[PDB]
Amino acid sequence: VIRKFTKKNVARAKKKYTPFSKRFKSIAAIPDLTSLPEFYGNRFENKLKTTQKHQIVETIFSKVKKQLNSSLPARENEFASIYLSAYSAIESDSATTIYVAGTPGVGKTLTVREVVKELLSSSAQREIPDFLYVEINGLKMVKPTDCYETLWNKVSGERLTWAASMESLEFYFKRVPKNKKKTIVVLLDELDAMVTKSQDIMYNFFNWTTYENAKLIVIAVANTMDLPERQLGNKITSRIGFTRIMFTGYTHEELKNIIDLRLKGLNDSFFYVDTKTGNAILIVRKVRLRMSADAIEIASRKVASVSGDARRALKVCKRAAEIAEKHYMAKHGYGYDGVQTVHITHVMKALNETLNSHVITFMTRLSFTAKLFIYALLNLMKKNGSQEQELGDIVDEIKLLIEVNGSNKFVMEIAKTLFQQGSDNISEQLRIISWDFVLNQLLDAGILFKQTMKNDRICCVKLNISVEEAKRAMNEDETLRNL
Amino acid sequence: INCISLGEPSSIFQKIFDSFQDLNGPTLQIKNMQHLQKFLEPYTTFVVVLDEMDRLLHANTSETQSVRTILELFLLAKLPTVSFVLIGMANSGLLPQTIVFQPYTAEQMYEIVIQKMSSLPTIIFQPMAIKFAAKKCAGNTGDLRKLFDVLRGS
Amino acid sequence: LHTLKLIATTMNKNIDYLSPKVRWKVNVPWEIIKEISESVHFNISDYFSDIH
Amino acid sequence: DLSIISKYLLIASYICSYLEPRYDASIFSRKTRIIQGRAAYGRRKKKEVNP
Amino acid sequence: ADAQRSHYTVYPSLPHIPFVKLLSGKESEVNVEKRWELYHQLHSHFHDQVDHIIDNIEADLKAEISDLLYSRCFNTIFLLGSDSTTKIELKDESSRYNVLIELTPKESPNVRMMLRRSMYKLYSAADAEENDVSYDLSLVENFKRLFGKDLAMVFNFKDVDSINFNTLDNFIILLKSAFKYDHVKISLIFNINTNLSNIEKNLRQSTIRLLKRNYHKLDVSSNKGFKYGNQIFQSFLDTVDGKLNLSDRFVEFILSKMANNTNHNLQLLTKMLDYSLMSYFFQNAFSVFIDPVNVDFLNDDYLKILSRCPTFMFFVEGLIKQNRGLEEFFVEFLVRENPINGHAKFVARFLEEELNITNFNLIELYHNLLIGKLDSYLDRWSACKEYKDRLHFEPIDTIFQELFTLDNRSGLLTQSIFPSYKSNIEDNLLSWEQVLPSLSGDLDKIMAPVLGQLFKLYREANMTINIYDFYIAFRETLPKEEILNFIRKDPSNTKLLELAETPDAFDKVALILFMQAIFAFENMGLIKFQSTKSYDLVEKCVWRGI
DNA sequence: TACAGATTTTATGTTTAGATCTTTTATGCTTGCTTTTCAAA
DNA sequence: TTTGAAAAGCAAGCATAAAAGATCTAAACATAAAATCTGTA
Ligand SMILES: Nc1ncnc2c1ncn2[C@@H]1O[C@H](COP(=O)(O)OP(=O)(O)OP(=O)(O)O)[C@@H](O)[C@H]1O
Ligand SMILES: [Mg+2]
Repeated sequence: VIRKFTKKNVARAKKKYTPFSKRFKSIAAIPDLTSLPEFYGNRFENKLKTTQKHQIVETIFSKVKKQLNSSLPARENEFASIYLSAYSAIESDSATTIYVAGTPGVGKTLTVREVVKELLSSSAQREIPDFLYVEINGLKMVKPTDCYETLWNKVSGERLTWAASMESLEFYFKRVPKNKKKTIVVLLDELDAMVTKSQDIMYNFFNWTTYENAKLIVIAVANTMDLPERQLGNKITSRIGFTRIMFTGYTHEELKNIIDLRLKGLNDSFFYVDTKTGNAILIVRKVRLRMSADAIEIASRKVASVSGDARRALKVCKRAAEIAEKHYMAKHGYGYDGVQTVHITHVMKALNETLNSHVITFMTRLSFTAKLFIYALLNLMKKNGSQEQELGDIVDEIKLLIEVNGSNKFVMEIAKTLFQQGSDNISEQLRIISWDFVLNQLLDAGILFKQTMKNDRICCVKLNISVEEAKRAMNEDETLRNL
Repeated sequence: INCISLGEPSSIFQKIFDSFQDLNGPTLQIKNMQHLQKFLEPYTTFVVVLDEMDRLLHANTSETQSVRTILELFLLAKLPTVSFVLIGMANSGLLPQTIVFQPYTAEQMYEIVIQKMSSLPTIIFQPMAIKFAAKKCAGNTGDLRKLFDVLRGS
Repeated sequence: LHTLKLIATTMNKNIDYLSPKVRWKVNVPWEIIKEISESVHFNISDYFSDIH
Repeated sequence: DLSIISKYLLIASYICSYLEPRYDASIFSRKTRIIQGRAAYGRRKKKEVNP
Repeated sequence: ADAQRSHYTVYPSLPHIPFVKLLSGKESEVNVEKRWELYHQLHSHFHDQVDHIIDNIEADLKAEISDLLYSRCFNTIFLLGSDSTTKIELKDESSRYNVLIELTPKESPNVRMMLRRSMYKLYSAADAEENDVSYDLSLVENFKRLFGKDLAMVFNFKDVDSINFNTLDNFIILLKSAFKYDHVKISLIFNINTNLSNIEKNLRQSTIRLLKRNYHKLDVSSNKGFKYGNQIFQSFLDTVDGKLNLSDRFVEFILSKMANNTNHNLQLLTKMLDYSLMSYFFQNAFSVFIDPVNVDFLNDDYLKILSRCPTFMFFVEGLIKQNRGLEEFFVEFLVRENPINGHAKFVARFLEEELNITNFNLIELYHNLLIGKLDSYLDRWSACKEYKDRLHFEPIDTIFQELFTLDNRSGLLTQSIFPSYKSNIEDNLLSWEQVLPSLSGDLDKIMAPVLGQLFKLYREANMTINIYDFYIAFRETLPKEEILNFIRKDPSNTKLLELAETPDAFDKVALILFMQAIFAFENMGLIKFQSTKSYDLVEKCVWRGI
């Protein structure tokens, strides 16, 4: 047959369509699912392995940088609340929802994972019954319904399509008796990412916690405390509940304790450093490593002022150690193959490059034509105050600025280059040389905005950057500030 | 039957059939009004309780096609030679009977709480605490779930 | 005449012909209406001679 | 090969498109007034641009 | 309720011809039956000839299109005055494949859809005669590799005067790229309904210069040279020859209506001829005497009706100036030929064959023969000067020939097929006593129907009407005491009596009757509300007689 | 029971019909001023 | 034959309707691999 179009790259999974409600004849026909070899969890790692032919030189700051990587001193009350709710709901065989919200990097996922680890340790001591832990991250899903595919695959071991998985989970949570079940603890991380238009997924996940036979713990980690009030309906907000756990950004003393806990064994300690290569061994010269308490304190105070984000504090300390290690390796010439201190200067330089703006020094290093464009644009904003200027007006005002300051030395040397490219055989041009080039360059830089128009004269252009930093970059130039 | 936990709102008739027919017999394929109407004709009362009946509306389309399935079910629970009694619960001459469930008051919430904890040997709350929790949780448009989380958090 | 696009309307697709909001305009140039008026001996140029 | 009704409708549509409706009674009105009534005076000034 | 649904099917419970009994209901049913059967013989003898004529029209159109089509540029054909309803068939000639690709303006929203539909049609036909492909012009490039044959595409653009000419121009420029492939030849057919000059100014000048390299014009309207309408009129003349005659008013009406229609006046001509035949066989009780077998069934009613004939009136008045015998006279004097149709056919075949006068209409020739001005019709050619005495004819005003005639005096043909629709609506609104009979008797004489009163006050008001002032003007004409007496004359309804007891009853009744009529006027299209959320002023949209 | 074939389910791509919202331009009412033909002296 | 004066026309101003189209979505139209039903061998 002759097709009207073709779909030649269809990749379909081997997922069955029949839900769990048709797996046995009756409710009484359902066996004990705990004594089943595929329920409740009853190969790629070696492809990224090779043989090492050299000996990596780990310098003395490499252990500091390794210990400062992201891979519970400040979360006691949050840990205790989450653990007590989960322990009470597991040991009494009930279903509940715990809500956790906070800004990035305040220890939400780490605290919930530690709670789950301690509950698994308590279930290994036969103090609470066994449970299955499932982690669903909404930003790791391709489609939002794939969470239905994930959770059911973690429960039964089957692979169904998402609608059949949703019916299977509904039948499982509602109809299967508690004597044939295991408790499930589900972490719904990045809860805002699973919010869709119809909000059926959110309703189903929080409504399964209201069923009497469910034995389901849903720990929902969010980014805002008012997500059910802003984005969800009244039905899902009623099911989530009034009790919500806020993870506040860290104060500077807790960030100080976090950084000291990552460096408890390294700070104020001695290393055997081999001066031939640079390789350092933690307990040939005996060198003491030190990072200043003033440096850690000022980085922690800065980070707690900004966000209270532990990732940022660890990254600022790691960047300071990297800067100091770069200077040390440069001054000794070591390569990769008596007191070494990472100081408050390195911490301030790590804190400054994140706060430095390149926009002004980008604009001060442009050519004369791009600066002339920006200067004429600012002149037109001063003349009429419209904040959007047509490109033809910019052309006319560039021409005006050339013919008005014609007695200037630099302008009377630049005019032949601008309008004829220094050639007698080239006619006088309506645009300057490199007009399109500097227009497109300022558009790709994000300095400029241009409307989608086909007439080149009446097309409007807007500053995307702030006006005063453009004026500062214009007054930096010698020629433009004199005319 | 919970309507949100179905794949599509058009399959609910089939779901009703998979809620009724014996598994040893022939499992038929059902689309709409007519096949269910033909199936219940030889029969015995069929009670269906449909939680969230409003999400049976199609959120897309228009006013003509969003009220297709609900009107079809209301017509199929109204005509003779069947025994189909339909209960639908949504959130806030053949039109259905309506009972509005009302938000609970403080005394109602109190009586619900002492009735629920009457199975317990002792009561580890002061009754004034339950009364204060009920009067703060009731207000206007109250939910008993909020009172349950307040007491559990206490 | 509307089918041949010799006259046109404000709306081009899904046209409510009976709507009072729908207004109509001619869609022919002056030379076409000149040749048409010459085919029926109607003096259309007399109607525009005194106005500009 | 257009019809006579179609031709006169096209001519009338061209007139309706390119003449202002306030002046039409000063061109087309020709009936005898039983009732006292003042016809339109007509346009005063010519247009500068051919409409 | 079925009145509130969009649509519903009714299978109504049931517990033999549509002709009724004439002669004041003293006609016999067997004469009704043979009236029905005679109408069907005349209708069938007309429509078999009409069907043969229509098949001949499409046959010679196909022949002329194929002759102009097959006897590095396009082969362009402009079918002028084409309704795009002609089925073009290409030849079957070996070592080359001929594809007809039909494109409509609905099928042409842009050039990409035009090319995709054309290439799908090309690949479908080439697969249907004797691996998937991309539906673009490279299939035209690779056609000889994929099918082993040369390619001839004929593009038939249906209803060109409705297409976007920018899209059509770009599609033709796109099709120009296939000229370099050495095995492809392209023909374009444009079905034009306005004029060639209109489509000239809607295309680019380079596209015109491309189309000018090889193009032909083919004019096929519905009455190109009058040759096809003359056949339909002559077949109608032959089906009533010696049986019925045409008045000059009927032929004049036919010519006037065919002048008002451009593309579809052949079917319009057939439509009024069949409706006139229907009206005669439904109206005239004497149509049974169309058959000369039924003449023995005369009655006193037949002789009483046929005595009121103006030609027989003049004949007996001339006899007095100078029943059984009347029966024999009526039998004997309806036999003769009435040779106007034979003479019209003789003049038509004399002008068409001998003088080669081919741009003549038979209908105006028959009109001039009916009014006796065949010389005044013939002297417009300056070629039959030597035969004016040869083709001279004068009609014989035979008696009771109006009992067997097709004539337009009642305006039944005007009311049925071409009514003054808007004028009839306005006349019925303004003068409702010609609608409603003049038979709650006190109120029906003293107060008009509300729609008619509303239209009377509507007609004498300005372009912009304030509806409060309009409602006061409507209220001043209604009688108060008679309305209050009429509203209290239903004692079973107590809410009516309670509302009539209120002192503001007449204002409320007037407002209710006013608002119902105002919404009726808005639904009919007479009035237009200014704003959506004001509803305080209306504009008249409709004036009577214009 | 196994199994080839037919249909369903799930899943996605293609094209047309129509809705909504924004932006710019026509247009209708207000009000004051100048010209003009028509019903009485 | 005048009169004059009330209707008609001009024009600036301004609120507002509407034309045009950018952006988008529903629905009709279309394809397809895996699973599931289905009638026999
Ligand atoms: N109390 C802590 N003690 C030690 N390290 C911590 C602590 N809190 C956070 N960190 C460090 O910061 C990292 C970020 O924490 P986590 O992943 O829990 O953040 P989060 O609140 O879930 O953030 P996001 O919303 O971006 O996912 C941890 O992996 C860990 O390295
Ligand atoms: Mg996290």
